[PDB]
Amino acid sequence: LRWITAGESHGRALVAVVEGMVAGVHVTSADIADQLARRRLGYAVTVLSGIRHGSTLGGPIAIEIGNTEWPKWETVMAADPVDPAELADVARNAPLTRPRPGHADYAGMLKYGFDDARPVLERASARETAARVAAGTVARAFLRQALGVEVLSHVISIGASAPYEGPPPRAEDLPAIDASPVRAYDKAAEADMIAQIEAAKKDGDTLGGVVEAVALGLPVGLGSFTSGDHRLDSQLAAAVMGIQAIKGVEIGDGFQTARRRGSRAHDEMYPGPDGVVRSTNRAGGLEGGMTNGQPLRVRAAMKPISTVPRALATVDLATGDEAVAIHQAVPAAGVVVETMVALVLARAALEKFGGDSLAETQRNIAAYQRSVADR
Amino acid sequence: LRWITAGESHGRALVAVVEGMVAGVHVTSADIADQLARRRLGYAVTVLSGIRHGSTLGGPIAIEIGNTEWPKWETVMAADPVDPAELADVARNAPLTRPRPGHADYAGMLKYGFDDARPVLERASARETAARVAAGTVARAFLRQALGVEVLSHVISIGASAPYEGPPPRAEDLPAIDASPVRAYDKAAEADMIAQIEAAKKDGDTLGGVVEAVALGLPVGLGSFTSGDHRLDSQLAAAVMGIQAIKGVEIGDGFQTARRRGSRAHDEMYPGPDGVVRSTNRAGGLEGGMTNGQPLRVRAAMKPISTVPRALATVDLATGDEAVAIHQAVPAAGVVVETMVALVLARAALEKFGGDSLAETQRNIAAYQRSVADR
Amino acid sequence: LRWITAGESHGRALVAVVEGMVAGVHVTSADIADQLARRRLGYAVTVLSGIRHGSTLGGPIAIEIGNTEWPKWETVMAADPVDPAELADVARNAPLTRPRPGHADYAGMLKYGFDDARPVLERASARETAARVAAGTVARAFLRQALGVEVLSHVISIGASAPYEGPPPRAEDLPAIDASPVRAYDKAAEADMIAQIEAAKKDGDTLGGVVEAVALGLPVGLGSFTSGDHRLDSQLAAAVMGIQAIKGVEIGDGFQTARRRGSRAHDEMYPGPDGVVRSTNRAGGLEGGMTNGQPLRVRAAMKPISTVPRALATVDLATGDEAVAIHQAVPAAGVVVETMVALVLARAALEKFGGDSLAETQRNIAAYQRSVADR
Amino acid sequence: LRWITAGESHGRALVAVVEGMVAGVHVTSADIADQLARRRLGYAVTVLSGIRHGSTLGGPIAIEIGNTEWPKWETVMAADPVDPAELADVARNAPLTRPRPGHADYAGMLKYGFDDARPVLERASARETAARVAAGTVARAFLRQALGVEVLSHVISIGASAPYEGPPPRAEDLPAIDASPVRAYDKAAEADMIAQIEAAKKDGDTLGGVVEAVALGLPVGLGSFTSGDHRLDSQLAAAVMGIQAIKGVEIGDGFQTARRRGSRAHDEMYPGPDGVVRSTNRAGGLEGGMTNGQPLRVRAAMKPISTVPRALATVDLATGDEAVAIHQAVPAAGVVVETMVALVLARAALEKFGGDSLAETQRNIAAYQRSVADR
Repeated sequence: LRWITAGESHGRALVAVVEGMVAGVHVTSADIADQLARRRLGYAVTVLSGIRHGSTLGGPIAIEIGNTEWPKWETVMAADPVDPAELADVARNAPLTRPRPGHADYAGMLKYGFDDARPVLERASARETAARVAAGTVARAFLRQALGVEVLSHVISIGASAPYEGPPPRAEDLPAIDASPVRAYDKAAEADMIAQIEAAKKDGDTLGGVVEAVALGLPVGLGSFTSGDHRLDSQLAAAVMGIQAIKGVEIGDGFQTARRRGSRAHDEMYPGPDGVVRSTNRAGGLEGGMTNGQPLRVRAAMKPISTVPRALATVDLATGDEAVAIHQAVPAAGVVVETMVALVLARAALEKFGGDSLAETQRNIAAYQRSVADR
Repeated sequence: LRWITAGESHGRALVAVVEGMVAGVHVTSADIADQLARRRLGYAVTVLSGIRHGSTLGGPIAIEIGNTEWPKWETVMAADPVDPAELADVARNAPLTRPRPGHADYAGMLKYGFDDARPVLERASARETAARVAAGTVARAFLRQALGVEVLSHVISIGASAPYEGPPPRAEDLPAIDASPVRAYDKAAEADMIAQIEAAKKDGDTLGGVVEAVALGLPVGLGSFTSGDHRLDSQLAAAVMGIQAIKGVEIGDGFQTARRRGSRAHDEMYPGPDGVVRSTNRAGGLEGGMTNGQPLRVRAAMKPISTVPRALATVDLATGDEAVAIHQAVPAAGVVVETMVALVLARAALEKFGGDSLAETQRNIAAYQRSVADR
Repeated sequence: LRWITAGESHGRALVAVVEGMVAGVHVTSADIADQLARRRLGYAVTVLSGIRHGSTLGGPIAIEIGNTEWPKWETVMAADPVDPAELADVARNAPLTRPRPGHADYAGMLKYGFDDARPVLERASARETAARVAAGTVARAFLRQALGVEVLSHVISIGASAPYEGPPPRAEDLPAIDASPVRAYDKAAEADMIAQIEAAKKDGDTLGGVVEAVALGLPVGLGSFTSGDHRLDSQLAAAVMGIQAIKGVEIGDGFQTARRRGSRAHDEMYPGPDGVVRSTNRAGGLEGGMTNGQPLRVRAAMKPISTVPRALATVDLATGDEAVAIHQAVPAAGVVVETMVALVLARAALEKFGGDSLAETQRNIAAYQRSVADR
Repeated sequence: LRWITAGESHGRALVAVVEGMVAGVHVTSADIADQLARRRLGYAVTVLSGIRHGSTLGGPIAIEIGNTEWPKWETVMAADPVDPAELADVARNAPLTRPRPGHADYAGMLKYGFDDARPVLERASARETAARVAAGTVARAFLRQALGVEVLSHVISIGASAPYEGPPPRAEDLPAIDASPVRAYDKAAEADMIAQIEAAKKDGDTLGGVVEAVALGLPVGLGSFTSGDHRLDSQLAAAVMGIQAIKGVEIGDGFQTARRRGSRAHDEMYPGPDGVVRSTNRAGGLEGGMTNGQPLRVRAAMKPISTVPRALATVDLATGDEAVAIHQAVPAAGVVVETMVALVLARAALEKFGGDSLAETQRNIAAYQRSVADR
């Protein structure tokens, strides 16, 4: 499994391409739209290729997401050349030479030899995550139909709220979570987070937060211990840290595990009727690079990403003079993290179970499951 | 740049291979040995290929690290078949059927259809990190000679100690850090950590901790904002999360950034004589996926990895009965994290500056630096 | 540099994506259209992302090519589900169960568990090569602007014609070649090929042939001898053999080299004013995996790809009974081979010279060239 | 599946590493030695990791091949620095500044900024193919045990001999082939080739030739039609063209197919008791990028690789003056081609059938085979 996104924030459209998905997975334009809608939660889809009659074909799946604001940008972001005199009269084509702290602006301009930040922010912008969730929808359809696996998210903290550290939600809690204005699972934590936002809004300030993706129903043995790169945690870490504004990733109890003693840090195993059973999940469902059957828990730390008006000092690269950054989402981050987790899980599953069609993959899964049971 | 490790913990030797390194980098067997020694800090090298007269050749560099304990294992871990009757009399060839919680044992056995955990732990074991640091030594020689970049580490916390949150060390502080029994930079933090260890030792328990790699002297613009996978933070996250026992990774102030307001979360920029200058480094030297010139800071959370005697319940997979796990390092984790950081930085540098020889790469670096200055 | 194509032959559109191209390369929708036109030689483009005002941005370039016949196929090749009763009345949705010999039909159906060949031929079809040449246009713009490199093709033989073995064309011969109905460089060879086609047409039969891509102006040292995969010939071979209907690839004099004696097989070197000079090019501009500065010559053998009416016996997979294959281009193959060659050359150039913008890459090229001259 | 080779021709040893091979494949140091012996046909192995008691472990397999001539080279090819005064007295450390035509010498020196060709030829040398066949032995053990697939080779032509175009050999013909001084299958062709060699030897000249690898017993559907890179022919082409001295690759009847009419170019299908049956194999067992069940045939054109004494003019790069190249194998090429074919087939099989152990892979294979039969 591979995935690619393309598109500028104010270009004509975004494109998501996924290659390597088995034929026979049921996914539709509506499913993609539903997931794009979930991305819009918190306080135009065209399938071009790879799917026929709601079922994947096995070839590359290309998904286009149109930008509604395109008529406003079709000259400033035109693909082809445009008379530079006609363009000099266009206010919105003014160059951006004041990099926002915390953004790709400054490093991107220097890296690519740009003197206008526009090409950098157009591509760096988190609007790109919409293309990711289009791709992620294919992965999650596969995960559900092949493995009975569900993926979801909930917000652990926003701003200075007290982190919810109770049990993670199951799939049936998703409607309640999605109806929450902060996509919180816990009512007390919800109230605390809403309060933090209210105070930040009034102060005209911005907040980041912590988000936890949960994947349920995974078989034992996805990922591997054979090298650093094959470890599922390594894979998960790359996929979620690569999301815009993410500054930290944890598996399970993460950094808090590093503060516990070995006697209380791990998940002990006990005899059960249908295999080994654990009573805690501090590992977050990954041990030694592989899924252990427990719920997968991955946490992502998002920094405040909205630029706070007239608060951040910067430099005008055109002049060398002082300036202030001019401005241009935790629950939605949760949704994007779901997507990223889904993509990697799906890739890991195809790696272990192979197959070119869903039925074949399903056969291999069943047979692996039977063999584990016959142990 | 690519790197591969091979070797079982009790096999004849470990092998590290790095491919894609430019010719003309000065690295020697002694340098590799020095770095392997640093890995042994905390409370036989043969270069087979790719280096000639202390200078890289451009082809694959293969580095062998011999296992001193091999004569004890040369039958149990023999490559070739061995009479199963002769082997049944060998005590140390007894099968391991009681997976340690927190380790690859259980998931690995199920994944590969093993009924003895030996093949799993032999490869999963953190002894493998010795092969990594062999490979890492080539990367850091390159980083130093091509970019004047230095990489180091210090321990932030061990067990329940109070995290050192003062300034990171510079390269000249490395001797003092390496002489510390806990590789601490800060004396007060050092004392606190030693205390935590002393109490854990007496209790017969084990500790994890937090470690911070620091890379200094990086040019602006390594990594990219163009997609998730090209983000340097994504790359860093994969490389360090893939290290044994690591459950969390942060860039800069990490999870704490997610608890701050946007007005206080970022690093403001100011005019300077030789380019833009910042007064804080909350970003940890990465913004929007790229190096900004500030010190690179990456943090890794290590779980306690030593199995605590007769404390952890498990299952005997042979019988289905209850059992207890039988047993088989924070400052050293710091050293391994250095290695991983070095490897990715080196890869990112070769990606941007290209070249087949060090001189060529150095030319390209100089010219990129000149162009940035002429802005 | 990476490239991806997506699209079914009768889907709404094709998509080409190229990732890793430096910013600042001048390419336009018109240039892509021109190259798509050349593909149509022999006896609707929308740039969605990655290019602004005729200049590459550095991010992923997505190029859409619309299918004009889409209204006819928008139900049979609909992405979303369609009432199976409404579909059963549609003649053109009849299933294809008689695999054509020489095509992906049979193996594809078995591989993916299809009982209709439609999903296989839709993706396998050489219509996909249109997406390739869209991507190839970006590479060749880069090659021209960064390296002064030109890529072209001419046909060596069609059917049983006598292979033209005279000198390859230069770039100024391209108009004459493109005006030839068989894209021949040599007039005598041209007449012979036209004759072979005329006789085949009259016999109601089909022809394959041999095609030679030529790349001019390459620097010494693209590709490498360090391993099999880094050899440029290896790379070239993969890219052109992967083209539909190609059964053979040669570099330079290819299979004929294997029939010569060592004394007459190679290209001897002689002193020249601006470096070493050769008087023959039997190697086809590659030696030991790298460009030697001579014209690059790559040859591809295309099998007859059009199914000959009622001539080819096959099986009806639905019944197990005998059947005949029902039917569903050498100069155009030449054009596609150009594309493939361009893509790999561009990737190899970016590998050696690095850079994130064209100017930077150009600096590195100049400096490498100066260093070679100062030898 | 991935493979890496490392080693210089006169270094201490060669290393082959293969990663991604399933656990439970029976391969031994003896098997590797046997295959290294076959490579030595025509007119010290240590397994360091990844194999235990003659059975693969699932981790990276590292195989060391010692160089017997090492004591002669241990100063000239020393890894570590050596007094340059002590080295200046060593005759065999004299620099090589006269590139051989047809070799990596000239392009390699320029590419890496070397003024001595020694580092180039040490790595470029076909001695490296010994590391490949070590790796190839693991793949072929897997192919045999998982799929009942056998791989072999025979020589089609050497020098100006008349190409043997009769039927390819089966596995039982391998002893007779390996006993032939030119590894010919056909007695008449054998005599012709021996004659060509005799005449070349007497003339003090060198020969290249054509070689054909044959793989038998493949399932339908390895490789794919979904994109250029997934085509098995593309993969095969890269792997064999990347072999030293190979200038051409064909699948099946290759370039001759391009000279036939469509009515006679392909392999017609007929009804059979256990699936579809063909009476010709012009395709060489690949159609539309995938295996069709027929014998896989791949042909490689090897140029004469031995430098003919005082016959080839070149330049002394030290002076700019004329010079002559000073000197430093078709049946063995056949053996190496076998290896390369085996590696890719094995990778393609693991891609389709997945699995982490041989038993699991075998289950998936059986079930795929059953499903095809139940069609």
